[PDB]
Parts: sequence; structure tokens; C-alpha cells
Amino acid sequence: AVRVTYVRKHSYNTKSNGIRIVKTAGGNMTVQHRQKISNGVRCGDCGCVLAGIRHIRPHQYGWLGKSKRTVTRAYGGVKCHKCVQKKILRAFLINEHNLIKLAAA
Amino acid sequence: GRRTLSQRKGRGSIFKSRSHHKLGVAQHRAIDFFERHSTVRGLVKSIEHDPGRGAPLARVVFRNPRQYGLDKELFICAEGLYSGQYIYCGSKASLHIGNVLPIGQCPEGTVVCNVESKPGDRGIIARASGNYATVISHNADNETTRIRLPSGAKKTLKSNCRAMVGIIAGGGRTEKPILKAGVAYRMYKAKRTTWPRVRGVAMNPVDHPHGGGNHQHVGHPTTLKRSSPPGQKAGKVAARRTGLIR
Amino acid sequence: RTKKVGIVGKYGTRYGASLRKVIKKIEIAQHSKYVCPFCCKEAVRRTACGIWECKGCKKQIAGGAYTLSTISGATVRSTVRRLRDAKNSQ
Amino acid sequence: PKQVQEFKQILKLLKSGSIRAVRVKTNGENTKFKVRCAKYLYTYICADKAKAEELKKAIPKDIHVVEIAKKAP
Amino acid sequence: KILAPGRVVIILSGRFAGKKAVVSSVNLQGTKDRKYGFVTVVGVERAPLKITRKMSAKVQEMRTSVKSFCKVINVNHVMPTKYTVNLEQFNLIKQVKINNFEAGKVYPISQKKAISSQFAEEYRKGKESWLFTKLRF
RNA sequence: AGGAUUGAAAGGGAAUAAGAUUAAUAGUUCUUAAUCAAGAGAAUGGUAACAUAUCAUGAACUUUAAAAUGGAGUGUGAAAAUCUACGGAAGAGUUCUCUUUUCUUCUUAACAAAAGUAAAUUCCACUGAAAUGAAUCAAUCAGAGAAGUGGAAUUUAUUGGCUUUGUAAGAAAUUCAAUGAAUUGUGGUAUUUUUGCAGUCUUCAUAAAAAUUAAAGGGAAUCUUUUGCUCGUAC
RNA sequence: UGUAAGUUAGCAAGAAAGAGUAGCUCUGGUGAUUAUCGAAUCAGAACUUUAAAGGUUAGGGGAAUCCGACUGUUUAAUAAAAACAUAGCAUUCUGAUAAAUCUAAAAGGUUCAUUACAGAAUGUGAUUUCUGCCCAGUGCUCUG
RNA sequence: UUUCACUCAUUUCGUUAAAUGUUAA
Repeated sequence: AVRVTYVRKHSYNTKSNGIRIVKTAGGNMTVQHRQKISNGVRCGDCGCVLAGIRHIRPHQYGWLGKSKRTVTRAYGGVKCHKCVQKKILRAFLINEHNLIKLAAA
Repeated sequence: GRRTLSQRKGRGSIFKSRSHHKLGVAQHRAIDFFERHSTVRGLVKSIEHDPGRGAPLARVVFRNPRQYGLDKELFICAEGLYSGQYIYCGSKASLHIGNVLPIGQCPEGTVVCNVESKPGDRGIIARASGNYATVISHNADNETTRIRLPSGAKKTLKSNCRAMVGIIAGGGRTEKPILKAGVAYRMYKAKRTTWPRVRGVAMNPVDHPHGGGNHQHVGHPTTLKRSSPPGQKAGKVAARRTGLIR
Repeated sequence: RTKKVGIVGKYGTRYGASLRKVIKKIEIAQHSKYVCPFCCKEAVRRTACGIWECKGCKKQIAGGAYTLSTISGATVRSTVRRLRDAKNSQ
Repeated sequence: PKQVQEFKQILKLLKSGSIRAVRVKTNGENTKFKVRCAKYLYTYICADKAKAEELKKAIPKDIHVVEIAKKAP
Repeated sequence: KILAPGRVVIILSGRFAGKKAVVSSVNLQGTKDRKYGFVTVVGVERAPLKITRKMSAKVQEMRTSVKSFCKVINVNHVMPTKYTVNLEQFNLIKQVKINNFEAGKVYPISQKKAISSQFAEEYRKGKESWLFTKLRF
């Protein structure tokens, strides 16, 4: 069993000081600095995690392809497909009701 | 002698409020024209737990009536409100639970909470969990109404003070018996440093006026005048009665 | 499993029989499920003191500290309803 | 380092002017044509000697070619 | 029938969520490959912008241009409305048949532009108004 | 347009790894291989969930999300370590008493690719459950729709989790010879650690903010190359 | 295997008490894929001996009385307790421009991002049971 | 001589000092 050491000058097991021990040539084990776990986007109404958008750090979406950070739909990337269907029905049905309620009832 | 712990509390060094995870200030929106001559519609986005208080807080979202954008408020939840509900505030609001109305448009015998003691001051009375105030009478002569405070006292207010219809949520909070010293320790997580209270008689003569001698006792009457100087004002102040009641 | 100490058997024998009997009523009602006033499913569980969430129905309701609706908060909803009707008509 | 998959990608790669150095490695089974470009080190694994020879015909004459074998340079 | 040719529907899901489209051919049973109740619609992908009396004549033509789309949609993903257009006035939408929707390939751009052109022409005369107003959710 | 200064070498944060090297510095030097920032040279497809090496325009203004959030306990995916099965190669130990024997090595980075192929959760389409079914260690779920079939998405220590591949055998390890030669298979219904995931429990406790980033609503307007400063770095 | 009185019915309880345990050679049970492959675990039987947890690690038990209910804290350096705390019970004042209270003063400061299910000031100390009589004196209060 | 009525110093507050008061409409 090969025992390793911290490479950087951090000495405490904080969230940002996560390490992974991998093997290298000759039976030597080195230290890799592993990333933190992020959260994905959430629907602004129901707070459910959206599909089609990866769970990566906020600055990493700048490196993402322009089509890999949003879904091709009205309110894509901010609202679930169910969050949007009810939006359309609300917009249409209420406007229809306001046409028979007022405007020569 | 020394300074008693009551004196040290007024300095506010370790007795400051532990308000770091608190949500904000729970109050009505500022009074304007649309709250005085019309109604505004608010949407209850969420109901949340504010540390250090027993009642939940509602995140209500009004549209800005004068500019383009939103206006995020933080109300005290009336018992019954749910997410996605619509509430209306203004002089013309309906008498439903959760709606904010001037205290003069509410009928006699109605129940309101988060009442304003002075118009536009965004809520003073009846804010704790399960508490409420009842409207007693109106006086159209000088536009004043009477309400009964949760302590049984009767107070007269201007008829245009706002109030939320209903009962503050979280009722019955104090009916559950605390059982462990640990549970009482956790009660003051978002409050002041006051919990483990040492009896004055167990102290020494320097620390407290009760600090006794060879037998733990007070030695002098524990009912004091209101005009006692700080430091010796310990016990019961201006007490008109004592003992057990029958 | 137990004769007459239902849920407060976790407290063992160290808080007084009466204090364990009193808390038993609250602790049963605090963890119990309630009928959801919108979807009518027994799927409402307490989140925090005074907050109740309908699990399979996507709603949050403000209620009592340990019960979804209190007695005091139940007669108020009817009292306001009666006054609202009277105010509208004459 | 990037790996090209078919011949026509590396024929096109050579006839462009962006080449910088070519290293040929001979192994027990295959031959790798690691063309060093400005950014990446593209390589092609070929399993036929005749196909390997064709690649050496297409290599320009102003570019340096390094042959590597069982002994490091 | 609720869904009949000429009926104006509102799409509820997909890339065209919230657009207004005109029903062309209904088939509630579905084909062998189309294993669902489907209807073919022609709709306004991009609503015309409001024009004023200040821009040049070229801009008012470009601003009033309408971009359309043709798509086979599921009957469960649309909301039929109370409005019906005259399919004879919109003659280019009658000829859009199911056999014209070839799967996996781009729809003929020439046909889309023909309907897009007529949609702009019909709108310019003001004959149809509710069809061409963008739905603001 | 909105609120000044400071406040963390354990909180948040753009981007580097392997091998070698010095009497002593090394994610800093050398070789090789990358990454980031700042520059310079008005679209399609899918029924749908959603998908397309930049692609495929998007101003003011507003909103949403990320950074960014307790603990316990149970089950499980994966990697490493230990143990072990099959198959060998090379070297060493014991050998007067036996031992086809005991022992050592049989390795691989950042960043990317996509032959083959997993576990779990959430959604989509068809159809409509009662003779109620489905499912877990426990639960838990269903006409505001179960199970079945066919799909989509995300997570799994970098691209996309594992094997594999480029890197890359030319390195390194183990031997042999006097610089030059040899090999570097495949498994496991075992244990531990680490790392995620899934639901359950618990609170009169509900368990940070900003810098910074992306998306939406809206319709205003008409590959190559250069640079990357200051300070800490010995023990 | 067996286990008392007492009890807040949860415990007391590992109560107390009794029997077995080694080595060697075997047998059976608990799965996966369609005979092979694997898991340490449980039970059983003969035989032998120096009759077997004990190299190391590893609870003395019972019957009562007093105090504190319990988990917790305490005189750094002679006192760790029957002392403090505690939950429970109770008393007092306060409608917030208030109560308590820091400051020489202050559009000053703390509880207070608060609002009587709250804030502030005290006594007793879980549960059960009960809190007797006295308002003359000293306090405190009064709508006199 | 307290007893009142107004506001004009003064006290206590609220906002982005964001429709107060009187007519018209």
C-alpha cells in the first residue's frame, strides 16, 4: 500500500480540497484535485430540475456549446415543459373569458 | 458589589440577537395610492421557516404598479394560506383570509392579525403564532375603531390602519412540553443568550441582591417599587398581588 | 410490542409518566398524515413548525404547529365567511 | 492529442501547409503517423505496410520526418 | 368534429409551443408508423411586428413579413380554439397533405416560403387579425 | 445606476499533468503533451420528452437559476487497496528430510475520442388498472393516471460512469549482456476505504452572502498568432 | 436454559442461577447459470487427548437506608459532591413613543430582522400526592 | 382657572419624500 501526500499547501479536508488517488507508472500513486458537485437548473415555478442541461459550475457554461445550455422552446432553460403548458393555457383561456365577460356580455 | 446580569444585558455584547439566518422584516408593503384607492394582487410564491420565530413567513410577489418589474414582500402567514394563492391588499379588498384591508372596512366581530397601531407603520400588533385581534366597534364620527389586543386590553386606532384577515399560523406551538434541557438549548438558536438561568439566591452577595448567607433565602421582600435603581430591581416590580390565585 | 406506552416508549423511563402521556398526543398528531384540502389525498406531512406540504400534489399550506388545522383556526374561517356574506347583502 | 480515423482525413492533413513535424513509430503490429501540428498531435494507426508506404510518398519535402523504432531517439 | 380543416389551434409543446396554427388534415386513428392521433397544421412561426407611419416603404414590407411553418403534430399537444379561417382564402394550406411530410428530412423550403408569402399578403389586407397576433404567455 | 473602507494563505474562485533532473528547488526547472483569459487577423429535425465540431443576429429593461448550504441511519453503482481463481514470463529463498514449493515485478497522468456496455432517478408516446395491481432491506405509488411496450434526459472523482482508445511505450518497473536486448492475459454472488446516488427519519434547531456566470421574456439596430505583471516558495 | 421483589408498566436484567466450549475425520442447511461456479456461516456425528474462552483482551454478586429525579456543569493548582443547571410548577410587570437597561451626552445603544403562544424580572426543582391557618408588623399596591 | 378648539414650533414614524386636498371630467 502506497501512501501519498497533499501536493498543494492546503492541509485540511475542506470541500474545495477534495483529492482522488490514482495510479501511475511503476506502481506510484499520485494526487488529483477533483471538482465539486454542482446543481442543475430549476423551474422557476415548481422548482424541479430541468432536463437537457448539465450540472456543471456556472463558469463552465461559457465553455459549453451555445445549444448545450438551453432547450429549444419558449421559456427554455428557465421553465419545465409542464411549467410552460399551463402558462399557455392561462394566457389563452383567461383572455377568452375576458372577451365574453366584458365586451358586450 | 458587581453588576447584575440584568445590567450586563443592556450593553449588548454577547446578548445581541442571533439574527444571521433570518429571512428579513415581516411587514406589509408601504402605503401608496393603489393600497388607498384600489387593490393590488399578490401571489404567494412560497411559505418558509424564519429562524427564531414560531410563525411561518410567506414570500408574496406583487407587480410594481408604477414601474416595470416586481415587488417582493415578506408577510406573516395567516393560517390557511397556500402556495400559488392570490391575495389582494387595498381599501377595496374582499373579506377573505389573507387579504389586507384597512381596519375600518372590516365588520364588527371580525378577526385580524398584524394590525398597524399607527397608519403606514407596516404591522405592530398580533404577530406571534396563533395570535389575533378582534374588531370591537367603529366610530365614524372621528374615524376610529376599537380592537381587542391578544392580552385582553382594548385599544383605539385610526380607521385607516391596515390589517390581515385571519389567524397567524403555528398555533399551539407552546402546548408541547419541552422535555430535555437539550431541547430548550436549541430553542434559542436564533434568539439571545439568556437560557441557563442561575437563581439569584444561589449567587454571592456581590453578584446579586439575593445572594444569601448560611441558608439559601432572600431575606427581604421580593416586591419592589417601579422607581428602584437598576441593579437592585430584582423580583416583582409594582406587584399588586402575589401568591397562588383561587 | 407495548401495553400502554405507544410512541413515547423511546423516552424510556426518565421524564415522568404524565409528561410522557401529554407529549404522546402531540407526537402522534405531529407525524401523522392529513387529508389535503385540494387533492383530497392523505399525503400532507409537516416540514417545519406551522408548514405542511402535500407530497404528491405540489402544495404548501400554513397550519398549526403540530396539526394541519387548529380548532381556533377552524371557527375563524367560518366566522369570516358569515361576515363576508352579511356585508355583501344589505 | 487527437486520433484521426480514416485515410482521407490524413491525406488532407498532409497537403495543408500547417504541418510542423512528422514522427513515424513502428510497433509489434501497427505503425503510427503522429503528425505534429500547431495545436494538437494527430496520429493515424495503420495496419498495412503498403498503406504506410503511400503515406511517406505524400509527405512534403521541406518538413522533417523522424523514424522511431524499438530504441528511443 | 372539434378538429376539422381550417380550425385555428394553439400548440402546447415542442419548439413551436404557443404558436397559432391552422388545421389542414386530421387523422385521429393514426397511420402504421404514426401510432397516435395526429393533425397537420400550418402556423405563424414569427408574428409580424407592429408598423408605424415613419419608416421607409421597404422597412414596412420587411417588418410585416411573416415566417410560417408546417408540422405534423399530435392532437393531444394542441388546443383547438373558437376561431376558423377560410381555407379557400388560404389556398396554399389546403394542398399541405400528410404524404408531403417526409420523415427525418427538411420540409421543402420553397413550399414554406410560398405559404409564408401568402400569410403576409393576407395579413397585410387585414382580413385575419387574431391569427397573426403573438400569444403573450 | 445606487450605496463608502477593511475584514478568510480552512468559506466562494478562469485555466497543468506524467517522466527526468540538483550536494538542496520544484503541480515552479528540462522534455513531452494540454488548458484558460485578454486580444489581433436573421436555421433545421423529433408526435413528445428533446437533439444538432461556433453555427443558425439579438440593445435598453425585467425575471429565473447556479456559486449556495444541517445531521442520522439503510440499500446500492464505481474506483483504489487487501484477498483470491485461471494462465504464464523473469529473478531470488529452502533443499539431505520433504516441498510441480515460498517470495518479488508484471504500471500508466492531465486533456480528449466514442468500438462495446452498466446502475439509479425523472420525464414522453400508445393503452387504460378492481378479480386491484406494482414494488423495496424499509418503504412507497396509481383515473390531475399504475404495471406493459417503445423512447428522451441527467448523475456516476476530465470530455460521456466502466472496459477500450489517442497521449503511449519511445516513459517506467523486472531481468540479461557488454550502450544493446526480452515480456507487461483474463476474472471474483469476498473485505475495507473513498466517492456518488436513492428514497426514510429528525428538529418550538430548518442548517451564510457577494464577486461571477448562463438562460429566458422583449424587439433596439442593420484556424493562425501576441501577451499573461507584483509577492510567498529553502527547512 | 432460566431469571425475583419492586415499578412512572418503559424497566429492574448481562438480575440471581445452571450447562456447553479443544484437536482430528466427516455429514447436512442456507445460492447463481443451464452439471459447473462461489459465500463464510449455522447445526449435527464418531475418534483422540494434558477435558479445552482465558497468551492478550475480558462485568464480582446480593439485601437495604440517605441525598439528588434523569443526560449534563463546577472551585486551572488540596473539595466533582447531597453543590450549579435542567425540564415541570408558579409569581410579577409591560400595548411597543412600552418593560428591562448601557451611556457624560447624543436624529445614541441592546433584547428588537421583535409584538403577549412576546419581552423583561424572580422562587421551587422530574412524575404521583398535598400545598394547612395568619394582612397585626415590614414590604408592595389601590379604582379611595 | 382648567376647560377646550386649531397648528406653527415640537414628538414619533414611512417611502423610490410616487396621485395629499379642492374642483372638473
